[PDB]
Amino acid sequence: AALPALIHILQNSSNDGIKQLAGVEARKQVSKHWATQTSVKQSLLNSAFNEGKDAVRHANARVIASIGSEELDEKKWPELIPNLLQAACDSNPKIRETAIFIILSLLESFNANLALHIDDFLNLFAQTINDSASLETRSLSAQALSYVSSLIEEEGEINPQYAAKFASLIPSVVQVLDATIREGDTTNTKLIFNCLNDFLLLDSQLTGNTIADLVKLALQIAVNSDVDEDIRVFAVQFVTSALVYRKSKINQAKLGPEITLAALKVASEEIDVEDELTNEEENTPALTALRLISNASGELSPSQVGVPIIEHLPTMLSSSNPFERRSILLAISVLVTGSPDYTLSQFDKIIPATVTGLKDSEAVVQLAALKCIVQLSTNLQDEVARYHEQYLPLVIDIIDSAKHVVIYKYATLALDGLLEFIAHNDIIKYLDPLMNKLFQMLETQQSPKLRAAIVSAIGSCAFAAGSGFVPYFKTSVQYLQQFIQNVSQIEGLSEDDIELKALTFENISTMGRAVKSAAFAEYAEPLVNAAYEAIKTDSARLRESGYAFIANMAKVYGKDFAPFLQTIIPEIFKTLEQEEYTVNTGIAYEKEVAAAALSELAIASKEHFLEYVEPSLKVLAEQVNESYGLKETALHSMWAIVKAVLLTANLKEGEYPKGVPSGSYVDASALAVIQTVREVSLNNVIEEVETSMVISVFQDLSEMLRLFGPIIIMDNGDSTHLDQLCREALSVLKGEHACQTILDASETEATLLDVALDIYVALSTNLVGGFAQVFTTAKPVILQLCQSKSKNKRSFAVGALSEIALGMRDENPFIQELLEALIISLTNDKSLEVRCNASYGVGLLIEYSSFDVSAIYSPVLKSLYEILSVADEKNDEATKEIVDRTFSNVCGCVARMILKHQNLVPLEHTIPALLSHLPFNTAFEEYDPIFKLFLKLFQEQNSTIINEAPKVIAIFATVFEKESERIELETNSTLGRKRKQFQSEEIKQQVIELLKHLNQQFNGAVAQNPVLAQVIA
Amino acid sequence: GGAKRHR
Repeated sequence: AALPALIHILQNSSNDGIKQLAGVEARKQVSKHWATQTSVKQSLLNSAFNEGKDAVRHANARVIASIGSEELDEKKWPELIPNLLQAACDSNPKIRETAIFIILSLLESFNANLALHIDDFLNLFAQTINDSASLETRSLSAQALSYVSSLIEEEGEINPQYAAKFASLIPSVVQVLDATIREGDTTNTKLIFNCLNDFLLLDSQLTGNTIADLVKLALQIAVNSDVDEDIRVFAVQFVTSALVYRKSKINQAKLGPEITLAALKVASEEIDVEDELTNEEENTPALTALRLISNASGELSPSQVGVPIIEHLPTMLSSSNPFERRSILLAISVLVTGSPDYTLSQFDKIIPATVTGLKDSEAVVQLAALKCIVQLSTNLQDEVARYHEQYLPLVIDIIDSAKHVVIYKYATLALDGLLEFIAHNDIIKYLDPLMNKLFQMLETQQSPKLRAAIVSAIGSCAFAAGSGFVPYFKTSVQYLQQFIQNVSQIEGLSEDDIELKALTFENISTMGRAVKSAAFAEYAEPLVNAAYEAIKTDSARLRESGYAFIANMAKVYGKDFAPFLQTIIPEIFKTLEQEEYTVNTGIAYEKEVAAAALSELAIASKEHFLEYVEPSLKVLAEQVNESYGLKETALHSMWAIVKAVLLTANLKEGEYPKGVPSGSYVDASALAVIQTVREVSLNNVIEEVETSMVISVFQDLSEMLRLFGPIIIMDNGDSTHLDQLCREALSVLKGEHACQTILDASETEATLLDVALDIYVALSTNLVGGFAQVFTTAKPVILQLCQSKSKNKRSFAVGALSEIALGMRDENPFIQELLEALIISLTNDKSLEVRCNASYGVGLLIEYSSFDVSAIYSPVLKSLYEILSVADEKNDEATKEIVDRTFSNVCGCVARMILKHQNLVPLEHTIPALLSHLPFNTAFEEYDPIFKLFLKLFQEQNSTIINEAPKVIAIFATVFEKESERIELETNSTLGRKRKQFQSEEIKQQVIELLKHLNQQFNGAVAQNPVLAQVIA
Repeated sequence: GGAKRHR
């Protein structure tokens, strides 16, 4: 035992470094080596209160603390805690400061006997926290209180009298914070902030109602530029933590707009423009503020975060202060991730704003515009691309005249994300000049960081262009092979060197998806071997890119790729079983893509995967139980394996028998695989607190029930898993699920509602009339949700009601109750979007009704006509999609009504207004009742339609032109990327037959159309 | 997932 050797060196060494590090090692040894105990005890106490330098003082103290936890377990050294308490109230400030320090060290040991002393500590610290002599004493007291709070809560029932005491000490801890900042004590200002962060986690009885007021205080610190920056970062982090752990308290105070605008002002502060433009921390306040806005947008309603930011968009964007223009753009770009729906609806304001940024004189504003666009494209992919006509020339110019390496990167990075989602027929207009520019750039730039961005942009061209990329395919692969040499040799390659290789593998495989196997056949043998070389390499990033190549190959070659299973599945299983550890992000990414490749292979190599099912579910099941960041993906992949297995049993998507199975329509072998995954799915939603895992689970379950029917959730008349499912789903609707129980909501919470509503919409289509018994518990809640304060909640609910009605059809025994509710919405709701979704349900219910609805035709039609007339006024793509969906839904509803009871409807004014909104621009499913009505009206030789034949042909000209545009895309588009005009082949033929008769009649005006003349013959 | 990348 060299324990005493350590303390003797700690006390008597000539070098303070020695005495210090001796005590550091003495602490470690106390546990292992602790008769003359009392000789060492007294020397330690003496040196603690007398050594000149606090650093050596603290050393002895910490040894004392571990020693004291040892003896209290033997219930020895009874004098320690009483002497320490005596010394804390001694008249010598230095004696008190050292006593409090030792007490904190004791509390840090977490010894159970300290629970016997809650009152002493509360009484003692209530004094010491106000010690006017020593700011260190007050800060140590604040720190000790965090441990005393935990102690009082370990008790089954928290003692009220204690918690009242603690709740009064909180205003004192704020006072210490003021002291530490006035005196410039940054070290203790941090320490106190940690005590405030720890209060967020406490029960409400201990804290009082102080949380909002703490946030209000942290904001006032954070916005004041006189304060040291490092102190302000502390303040912004504290608010950020409050949004995470205590958002309920923030909402009560409506502190969202305060938080947002506070962080918006902090983010408008001067920054290192030169470092911004070339560097490749988040300890400057302006940057921590953006992380605040980010968290705020993800936790609170867009009314709290986004509405303020967008209210301030006009003035900051035109300010003469470049950092304000830069700020509002970056603020938006961090907003889109948490509030993408809200952001998309502000595209009328935001897109012109990013266009303004691209035109700024100051490069820092230009880089903020670009980051904003990148962020827009990542989250709202297609929508941003539509504006390519203005973006592309502005972004290309920035590349040409770029003077800084980071501008070039983000210009290239924005071009990538645009091209990636630009529409097939639009990229063709541009394909040749961009390809020449992209390759011109790839030649010129030599830094791998830039070349990697150009390579991704070039691959994005392939993605958009699909077949249209074949002229460039060979030319491109020739150039790119230079980046994919010596794959196994990773030594001496920089992080970016691997990235330039990894991306080249990934985007060459995206070229194969674009130009399918026939044009890819030239390079399959070398590339597939290279990719397999990457899998065997030792860089997670490089193995990851190999898996990307495999997963894309699976798409291109299908079953032809089965011969490779034997070599690949072994490497995939190895990758997935890796340790994930701080956490190794490179491995996490590598595991995500390997799991994707596994799913893609099973779907592709249909029969051949069967021997791999048990192992793949075994490996994937394991990761669900034990993985850190792969549970959601791993579960999704288990369902992809089921999809592969069911597809191999020639169970066709959508062709299941409706209703509850008294037995099974899947062979016993496949049903075993379903049940295995179904139990794992149910277990990860029941009492699950991560709303990510619930959304993910509910989504997989909803898709798989839609594809393969109720067997996914129940078999052999045993509804045990179906009942558990509804309990959880209904729980989410009531707002009472584990993940909810930690009135405007966050888009994330909205999404949780929708996916639960979608569990019902999927079951109703799967059970039809057998659904009614399940639907009964949810029906009042969903109906209730139709009347919510939230327009978004109303819209989701009314839409789900409509889709439930469609699944139940004429076996709906609640049609009358549903119709009354949706008519109320159709009539009285103030949201056009809600009234539009209601119109769809109303027509469906009327179509399925077998009772008498003559009473409600006149009011419903008057409401419908009004919805049309306000949408006519509004006729900003966000409004245009709602306006256009209203046109389709309203016209669909009238049509369903005329087909149901043609004689209760006056066709004279109705048919004209209907024609006036055809052809549609969206929601072409509502063409189906309109087609059926045009078929009925002509066979009756109904005059109103027969005098209106010319517009009818013009409409079918467009209908048929779009169906052939769409058929072309189906063959040209990249493999794996609702545009249907006809909901069935039968209705298509019936429309065709009518087009012939129209030709027989009316002097053949149908054939006078190139488009229909082609279809008539 | 309707995008080119798999991560």
